[PDB]
Amino acid sequence: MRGSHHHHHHGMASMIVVFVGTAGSGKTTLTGEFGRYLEDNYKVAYVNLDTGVKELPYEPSIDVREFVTVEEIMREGYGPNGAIVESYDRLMEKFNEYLNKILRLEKENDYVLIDTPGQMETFLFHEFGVRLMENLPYPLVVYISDPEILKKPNDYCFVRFFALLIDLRLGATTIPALNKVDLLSEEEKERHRKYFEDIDYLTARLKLDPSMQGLMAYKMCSMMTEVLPPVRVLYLSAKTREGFEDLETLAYEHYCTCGD
Amino acid sequence: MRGSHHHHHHGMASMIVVFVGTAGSGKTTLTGEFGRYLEDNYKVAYVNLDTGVKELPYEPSIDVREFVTVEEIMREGYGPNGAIVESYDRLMEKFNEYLNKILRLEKENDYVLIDTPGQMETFLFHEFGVRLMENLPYPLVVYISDPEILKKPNDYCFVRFFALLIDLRLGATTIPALNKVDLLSEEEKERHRKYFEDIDYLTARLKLDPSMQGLMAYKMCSMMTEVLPPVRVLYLSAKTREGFEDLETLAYEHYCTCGDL
Ligand SMILES: Nc1nc2c(ncn2[C@@H]2O[C@H](COP(=O)(O)OP(=O)(O)O)[C@@H](O)[C@H]2O)c(=O)[nH]1
Ligand SMILES: Nc1nc2c(ncn2[C@@H]2O[C@H](COP(=O)(O)OP(=O)(O)O)[C@@H](O)[C@H]2O)c(=O)[nH]1
Repeated sequence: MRGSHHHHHHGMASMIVVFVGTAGSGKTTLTGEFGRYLEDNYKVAYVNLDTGVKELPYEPSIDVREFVTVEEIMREGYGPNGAIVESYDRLMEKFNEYLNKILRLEKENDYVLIDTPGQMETFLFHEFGVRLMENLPYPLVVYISDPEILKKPNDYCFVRFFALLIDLRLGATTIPALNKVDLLSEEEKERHRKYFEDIDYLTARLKLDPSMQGLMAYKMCSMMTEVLPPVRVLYLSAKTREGFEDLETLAYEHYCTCGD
Repeated sequence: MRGSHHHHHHGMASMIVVFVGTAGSGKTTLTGEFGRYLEDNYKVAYVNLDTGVKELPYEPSIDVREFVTVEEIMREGYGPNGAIVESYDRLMEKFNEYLNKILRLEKENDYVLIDTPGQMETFLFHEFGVRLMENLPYPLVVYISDPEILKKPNDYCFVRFFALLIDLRLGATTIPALNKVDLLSEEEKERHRKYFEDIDYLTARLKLDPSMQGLMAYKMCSMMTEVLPPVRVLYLSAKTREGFEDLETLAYEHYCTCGDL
């Protein structure tokens, strides 16, 4: 219930779930709503690593905006994109402090949801993101995409390889997912699934592309067979909780598999 | 010379150079300073597609900030990142007009230098970036990195695979490049060189690392070998002009290569 105070057993690993996605895919919404969902049964904590966001749909236990905001930095005459980078250079000075707060949380909660910088590139190309991720115990990364970017076959290969890239970069199990599935006509929904679920089929459609660019993508589906096999893409809705049971199951499974 | 009014033969294709890189990599400075270098000998045009840049070191022929800014939109109550996405959603209403203006520029100039949104992901994930790139004639993408992220062998893989991802998403030849090389000791420069361009010494190297990450890096890195005949890499300085000739040459090679067929 909203008023439940769920108990976490102190000598027990929590589940850290980290949401990553380009600006606008629904990171902050998914954290809040997946949080609510879990709160029926679990002790959840919320970490906001995003210095830009104007308002939160959840009460954070940790909030980097308490320390500095993009808006504050822009007051110093920085442009927005400059203020965003500058904001993570400043937080980096306080790295251990935040690393240790997050680690504390992980001892005190069943779940810790991390809502990452609004721009995925801050998290992936700045020292703050990767150094945090190196230092967290088996964090589970949910990489979400707006389905509206899936307009041609090689987009499906794009998203899949980007998740792999994220998994390389952050050194964490990355789950590729779609958000905003609430908006998907069911034809749209089955297309996406077929391309994602049927890599023989995907590969074949990419075979047809005559472009110089098409050949490379068709080829790039070397992912498979001898290592790199396509993992199931999750379909989520942060508005309706479609896929929340899935996500929760996956996150528990990942949790059982780790600590081994 | 720079003050010359260079003549471009209308029936003669130009070189379109697109600077892409994460925010802070030096996109805007590189675009400005490379153009100034080019301006001695060619007729250059500048396109700014970044709604969130405060000042330009160059005079743009095209400036999407004249339609809207991230800052203007934030005054509406959007956060920075909300406004960045919004600025480009609104920009889409003016898509053909921008496309057509740029298409004109390429008929009228030797070089069109395009300075992309400050957040790379804005360009890579937004319809405005993808469709523009789709509609340009053989643009050459230059993907710059800050050498500071290059700390261990796995990082070199990450950054070269990324470039590959840009190629694939944007459907254009993409040159992995380092910017800010002026800040590098000669010792630093040489480390970057053996890993960063030489991808037998990278692969080889990743192969020795028996960890999960090293394994996967090794794997993704070999897939690159078979996926493209390793491009030439660039070591630029937007500040001192190091690598400009090399960039200029690679552009000309790309130009001839796209010429015949
Ligand atoms: N219909 C629908 N809208 C969503 C969903 N997730 C997010 N949104 C909306 O998409 C916009 C971007 O969401 P936001 O959470 O800020 O994404 P962020 O930049 O990654 O943090 C907001 O207006 C959300 O209300 C979803 O699953 N379905
Ligand atoms: N030392 C050095 N600094 C650079 C170079 N290029 C850019 N910078 C600096 O890095 C900061 C980011 O430059 P900017 O063009 O705004 O990067 P952008 O966000 O990708 O457009 C600026 O303060 C530049 O002066 C370079 O080649 N060398």
